[PDB]
Amino acid sequence: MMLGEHLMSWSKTGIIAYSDSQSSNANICLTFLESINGINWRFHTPQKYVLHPQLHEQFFYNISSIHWNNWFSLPGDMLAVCDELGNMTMLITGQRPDRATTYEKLTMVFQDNKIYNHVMPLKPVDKLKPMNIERKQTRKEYNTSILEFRWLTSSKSVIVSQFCAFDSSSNTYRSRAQQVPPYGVYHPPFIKYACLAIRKNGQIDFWYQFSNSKDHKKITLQLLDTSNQRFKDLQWLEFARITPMNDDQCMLITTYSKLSKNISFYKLHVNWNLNATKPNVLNDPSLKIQFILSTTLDPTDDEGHVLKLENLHVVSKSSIEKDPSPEILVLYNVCDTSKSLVKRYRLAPTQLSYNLRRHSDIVLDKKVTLITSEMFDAFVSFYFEDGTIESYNQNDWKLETERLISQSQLGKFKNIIASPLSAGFNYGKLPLPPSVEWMKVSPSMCGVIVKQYNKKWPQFYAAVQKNYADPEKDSINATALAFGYVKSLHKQISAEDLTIAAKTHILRISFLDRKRAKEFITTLLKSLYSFFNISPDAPKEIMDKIITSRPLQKIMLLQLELGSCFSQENIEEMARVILYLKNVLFAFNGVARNFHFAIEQISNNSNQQQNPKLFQTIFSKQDLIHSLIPVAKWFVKFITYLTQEILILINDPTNKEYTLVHGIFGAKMSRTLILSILNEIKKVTQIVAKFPETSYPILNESSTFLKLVLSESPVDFEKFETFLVDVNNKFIALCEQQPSQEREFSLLVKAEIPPEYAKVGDFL
Amino acid sequence: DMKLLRYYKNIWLNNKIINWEISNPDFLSKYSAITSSIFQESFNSVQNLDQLLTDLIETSFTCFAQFVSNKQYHQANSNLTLLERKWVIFITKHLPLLILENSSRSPRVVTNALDNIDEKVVKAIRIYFTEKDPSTSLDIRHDFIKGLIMLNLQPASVINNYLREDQMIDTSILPTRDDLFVRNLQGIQEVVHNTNSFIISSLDTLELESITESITHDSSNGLFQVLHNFESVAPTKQREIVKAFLSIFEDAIKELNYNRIAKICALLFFNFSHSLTTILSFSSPAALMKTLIKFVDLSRNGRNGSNGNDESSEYETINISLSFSWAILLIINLTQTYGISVVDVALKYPELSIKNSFIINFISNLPNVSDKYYLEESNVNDSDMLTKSHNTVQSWLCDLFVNGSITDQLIQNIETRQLANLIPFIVKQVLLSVEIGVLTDISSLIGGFEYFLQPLLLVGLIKTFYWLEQFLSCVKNDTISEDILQGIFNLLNTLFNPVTLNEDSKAFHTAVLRLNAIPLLKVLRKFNLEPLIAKLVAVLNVSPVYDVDPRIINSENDYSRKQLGYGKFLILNENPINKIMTNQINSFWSLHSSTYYNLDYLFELIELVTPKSFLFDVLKTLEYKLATYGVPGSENKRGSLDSEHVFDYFFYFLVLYDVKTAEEASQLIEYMENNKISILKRHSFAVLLHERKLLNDLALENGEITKTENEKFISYHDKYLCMLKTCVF
Repeated sequence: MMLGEHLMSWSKTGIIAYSDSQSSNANICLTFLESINGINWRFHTPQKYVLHPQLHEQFFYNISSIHWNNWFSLPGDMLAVCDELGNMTMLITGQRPDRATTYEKLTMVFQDNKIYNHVMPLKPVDKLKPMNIERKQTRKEYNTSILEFRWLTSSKSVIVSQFCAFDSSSNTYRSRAQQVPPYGVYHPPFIKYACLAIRKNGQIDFWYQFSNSKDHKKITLQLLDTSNQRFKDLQWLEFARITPMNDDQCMLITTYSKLSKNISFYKLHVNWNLNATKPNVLNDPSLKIQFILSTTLDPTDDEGHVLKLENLHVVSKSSIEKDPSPEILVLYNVCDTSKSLVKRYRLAPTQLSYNLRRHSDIVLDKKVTLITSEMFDAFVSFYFEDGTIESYNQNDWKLETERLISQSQLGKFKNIIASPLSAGFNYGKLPLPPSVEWMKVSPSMCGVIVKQYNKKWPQFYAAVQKNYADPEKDSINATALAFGYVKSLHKQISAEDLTIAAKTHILRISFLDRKRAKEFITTLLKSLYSFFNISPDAPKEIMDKIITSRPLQKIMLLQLELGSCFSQENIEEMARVILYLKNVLFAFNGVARNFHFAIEQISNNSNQQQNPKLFQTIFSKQDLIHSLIPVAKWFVKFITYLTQEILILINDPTNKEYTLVHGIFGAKMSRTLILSILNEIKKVTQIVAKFPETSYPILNESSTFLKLVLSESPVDFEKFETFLVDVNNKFIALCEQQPSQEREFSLLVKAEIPPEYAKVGDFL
Repeated sequence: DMKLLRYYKNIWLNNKIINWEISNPDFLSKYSAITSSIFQESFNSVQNLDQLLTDLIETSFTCFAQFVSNKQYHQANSNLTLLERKWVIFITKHLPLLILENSSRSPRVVTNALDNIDEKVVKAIRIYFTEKDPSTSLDIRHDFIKGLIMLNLQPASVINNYLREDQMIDTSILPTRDDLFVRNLQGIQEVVHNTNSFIISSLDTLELESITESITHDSSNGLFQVLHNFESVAPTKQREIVKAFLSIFEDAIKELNYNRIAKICALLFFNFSHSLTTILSFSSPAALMKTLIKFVDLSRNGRNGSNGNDESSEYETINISLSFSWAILLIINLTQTYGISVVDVALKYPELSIKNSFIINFISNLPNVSDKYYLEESNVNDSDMLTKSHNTVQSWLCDLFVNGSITDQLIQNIETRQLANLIPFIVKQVLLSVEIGVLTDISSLIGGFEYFLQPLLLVGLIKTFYWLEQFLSCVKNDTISEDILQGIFNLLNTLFNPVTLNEDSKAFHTAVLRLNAIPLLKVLRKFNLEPLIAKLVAVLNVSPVYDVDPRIINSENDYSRKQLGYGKFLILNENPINKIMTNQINSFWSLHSSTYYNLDYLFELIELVTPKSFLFDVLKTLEYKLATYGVPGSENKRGSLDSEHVFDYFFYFLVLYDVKTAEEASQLIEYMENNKISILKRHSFAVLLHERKLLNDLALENGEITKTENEKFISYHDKYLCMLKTCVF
C-alpha cells in the first residue's frame, strides 16, 4: 500500500504538525525539537487538538492531509488541513483575535462545509473538559475528497543557491547564488491568500480572501465541462498532480483516469484582475480550463517483461533547468524481479517544418514504496523496500551519495558539491516500511523522520560515515556541511536537523583525538563567511553590517551546540557573551532611538495640558526608563568579570582554563560596540540633564537613579572607555607589520592567539 | 448449508459463463464435484443423471432470474449487455446439447424441472417486458422447449402442456428436423446436406460488395442470408458451422491462401445478428488468437520469396495487402469491445516472441502516433535508416499530392508495417498544416485524400480515425473559425463520404468507421456537420453495438429530459460512488441490496476504485459493523463458527476474480508455497497478499512488528490458501 506522503508536514518554523490516528479524543498533534542539556535533544510534549466540522458552535472525522503554507516565500504560519469528508479547515498559529501569541497556540479563520467567518481560538484537548465527541470514521471516498492540495505564492522573489565547486586555483570552495523569479501562478498583494484543491470527482475549488475584508469567497468548477452531468460525476482520478508551468497563470493538471486508461493532461488559466481599468473595483478572479493531450501507457519493456504503473509523480520544474518541461516519472515494476523501471516523459509543443518525447529509461535494483519531492532542492527520493534511500538529482539523475566517486575531477570546476549527502553521509538501517506509519526525509537530507506503530513518540535517524578514522577527509567534510546551512538561510529554514548530524560526527572525532576535533570547527565555520561573501578581515565599514546581521544569531548558535560537550572550554562561552552582548545591544540602543523621538513629542504637544491623552503620555515617558535599571545592573556586573580576570591572569599566565579573556578584548566590533554603548549612555545622560522632568518631581527617581548607578560603579567608565580604545589602535598597527587574516578569526571565534604571535599575548 | 450451496453455485456458474469455459468437456464433472468440494466432510451420494440435469436446469433458471431482476436497481444507462447475450446464447444453445448427449430422454424430468420454478421469475420477466413495451411476448422457456423438439427429445404434445391455457401452438408449423434449409434464388427451401462444401463454394463466389449495401434479405448468396437469419439456426448444426470455420481458417494459414482469408474476416468483424458473439461463446478465444497472431507475426518471412515480375503480382499484392489489413481489424474489435488482451496470450504461449512482436506494441499505441517517422524501431541507434526515412516521406508526399499517381516501385519497395504508420503521419501533417493556415488549397487536397482509399493503401486508415478524437477534442475546446472549420469537415468528409469506392474497399471503409465511431459521435454533436453524423449513424445502424445507449444513436428528435451516458459505467451526484459502495458494504457484510451476482457492474467498479482501496475500505470496516451489530442469520452471539461461514462468502468471491482456468489453480498453490505465474496476474489479490506476507516476515527477523500483528495477517493468507487447495478450479 502507498504510504502517507502528506500525513506530516515540517513547518518552516520548526513546528511538526502530523496526523494522529490512535488517540480517541484528538486527530492532530503539534510538537517541535528542544535541547535537553545543551548536548542532547528531545521532541516537545505533543499538543493534541480535535478537529470536527462543527467547531463553529458532535462527531469528528479523520485527517486526510496536512499542508503547511511553507511554499516559496510564504510566512509558513497559516496551516490548512483537509479532512476525509472534504472539509478544508484553516488554522492560523502565532496570532490571537486580541493580541499576538507564540507559535504553539492555534486560532481559526473560517470553516468550509458554503463558507462563513467565525474567529475562535482553539484550546488543547487535555486542558479541555471531557466532551461528547467520538471518532467517527468516514471510510467513504466522496466526490469532494481532495486528492492534491496546492498553495499559491505572492509576487515576492526568492534568492537561493544552486551548487558550489572547488576552486583549485585558490584551493578553496566557491559558491554562486542565482535569484529565482516566480514561476507558475502567483496571487496579487491585494488578495490576502489563495489556494487550490482538486477533488476526486474532478470538481475544483479556489478559496481566497480579500485583504480589505473578512468575508471569504469560493469559486468551483469541474474538469469535464461536458453538456451531460452523467459524465461530470464520473472522473474518478487515481492521481491528480498539479505542477505549475512557466506559462503565465497556468497549472498542468496531470490526471490519470482509470475510466479511459489514459494519462490525460489539462491546462488551467486564472485572470487575477478582470478589469485592469478599474483598480478600485476588486473583481473575483476568473477560472478557465482547456483540455490539451492524452496518452496511453507502455505495456512491456524491451526484453519482454510486462509493466505495471505503481505511481505517477511529476516534478515541479522551474525555468532554470535546460529543458523546463516537467518530468512525468511513470514508475513501473517488472513483476517477480527486483528491478524497477522509471520511464521519463516530457511535454513539448508540436513543431512544424502537443506531444510527449521519451528521453531515456532508468532501471533501479529495488522496489520503490514511496516518492517525495524535496522543496527548493530538486531532489527525488526513492524510499526502497530495504530502507535505503537513493536521492537522484533533477539535473542529471546521478546518485548524490556516489557522485564524488564517479565525478570527472579534471576540468575548470572540480568537486561539485550540493549537499552534505554528496560527501558520503548515508543513513543507517531504517525500520522496515511495513512497521512504519509514515516517513519523511528531513529538509536538509541529513536525517529521516520515522513514526512507529508501537512508539508513542516520533523517532529520528541521523547520517553516519564509515571511514571516520581517515584524517585527510576533514577538509572536504567541513566544506560540505558549510554549504548545507547556506541554502537553509536563503530558504528561511530552521535547519535543526543539520545541527544534530554535525555534532554526532564531531563527537566521534573527539573520542579518539580531542585536539583534532577543535580544528574541525574552525575550518567548518570559516567556509560560511566565504560562501556568504562576508569577510571578518574586511575594513571596519563592513563590520557594522555584521553586528546587525541575522546570521550571527544562528552561526554563533552552531558552536553553542557543537561545543557543548567540551566542559570548561571557552568556544561556547565566547559565542554566548557576544550573543548576549547583542541582546545587551538591543536594550540600550533599542530604546535610545525610541527615547530620542520622545524629546520632539514634548515640544509640539505642549499646547494641550488638560487633555486625557497627555497624562498617559507623560506617565509612560518616565515609566520606560525605570525598566532599564535591571538591565544596567547586569551591564555593570559584566564588565567587572573581565576586569577581575585581568588580576588573576597576571599571576599565572600559563593557565589555559582562563584563555577566554583574550578573545573578548580581541574582538574588533565588540570594542567599538561598547564604545557606542558608552557614547549613547553619555548622550542619554546629557539629554536627560539637558531635558529633565519638571512637572512631577516624584518621577525624577528613575532619571536620578540612572545618573547614580553610573557614578557609583566600582570602576569608572571613562577609564574603562580608554582601555578598549587603545587596544584597537595597537591591534591595527600589528596588521600592517605583518599581513594575516587568521588573527581576525582567532580574536573573534577561537578566543586564542596563535603560537606564532606569542609575543602579542604578553602585551595584554 | 443450502443457502451456502446455492450462493456458491450461482457465483460459480456466473464466473464459468464469463470465462468462456462452456465448451470445456469438464463442465459436468466440475458441476458434479461442486457439492463434494463445498462440504469438507465426505459426501458419498450417487447422484443420478436426471438429478444433475435437473439441478443444472433450476440453477440456470434462477441465475437468469436474478440476473434480469437485479437490473432495475442499476443506473438506467449503465448499459452492459455482453453477459446478457452470453446467458441467452448459453441457455438456448448449450443446455439443449447438454441434455441431448447427457440425458436419457425422459419427458417427466423436464416437466418436473420446469414445474418446480417459483412464479416470481415469471412475474418479474413479464413486468420487465411490459415496462419495456397484446404483442407477442415470448419467454426463454419457449425457446428452450423448441430446441428440444428439433432434436427428437420430446414429442410435439409436450409444448402444449406448458403453453397458456388459452393459446396453443400448431404442431405442424414447428420445425421438427435438424436439417439445414436455405431459401434459394427461386424461393424453394433447399437442403444443405453438406456444411463445409456450402461455405467454401459460397466463399469462392462471394462478392465483397454485397456486405453492407445488401440491406434486403433477397440476396442470391445463401451464406449471406444465414448471417441476417442467424437467430433461427438449429441447435446441433451451429456447432458444426462454428467448427467448419476453424478447420477451414487454419488450413488457409498453412497454404497461404490470401483470397479466402480476407473474405472470412469481413464476415466476422461486422457481427450481423450477433454472429461474432456466438463464435467466442464456441471456440476458446485463446486458440483463435494464437493462429491469428501467428499469421501477423510470421508474415515477415513470406515477402522474401516473392518477386514482383508477373501480371498477377498486382492481383496478388492487393490480395496480400487485404489479407493482412483485415486480420488487424479482427484483433482490434476483439480487444476493444470483447475484453480480450493481446499481452496475455503471448505470456501463455512461449512460442510467441514478445520482444520481436509487432502486433503487441501496435495495439497498445493505437490511438497515438509518433511525431517522427522511423522505418525500424529496434535499431534507433543507427542513422543509416533515418537518412532514407525522410526520403520516404518526401517521396510519398510528392507522388500523391503533386504527381497524382502512385508508382509501382514505391509499393514494392515498402512493407505493410511502414505503411500503417506512414499514412497517419502524412494525414496528421496535412491536417495540422490546414488548421494552422499553412495549407490553404482544399480542392487539390480533396482529390489527394482520395488516393488513401485504394486497396493497397487500405491499412493506413486504421490509425487515422483513432487520432481524430484527440485532434477533435483539442479542436472542440480551441477557437477555430467556421471557414477553417468547414474546411476541416470538407477534408474529413472525403474519408467519410467517398464519391466512388472500389469493389474491395467499400466494405473495408465502413468496417474501419465502425471501430471508433462512438467517441467520434459524442465530440461531433458538441458543435456540412449533419452529413458526418448522418454517415456515422448510418454505419452504426448496420449491426447492433454492445453497451451503448440506444437513445444516443437516435437522438435526432427524442428529448426524454435525461442526459445521455456514452460510457459503460456512469455515476451521478444523487447516486455517488459512496451510496453504491455503502450499498456494497451492506452487501459485502449483510448481503443486502441487489448489485451482487452482476459481475458486469462489479468488475468495472473494482477497477474504478482499484483492488487496493476496494479491499482496504471493506476489510477494516467489517470490524466496526461486526463489533456492534453481530453476525446476521443467528439469534445468539455465541461461537466463531457462525462468523466463519460469513468470512467464506467474502474470500470465495475473491478467488474467482483471480483464478480463471483449470490448470491455473495448480500453479498458484506453488506461488504461495515459496516468475511466469505472477506475470499474468499483476492486479490479482493473491499477488498483493503474498507480497505483504514476505515483507512483514522480514521485519519479524528484525523485530519492528509485534508478534500479535504478524499472526493476524497470516490468518487471512492461510485462509485464502486453504480454500484454494481444497477446491478444484
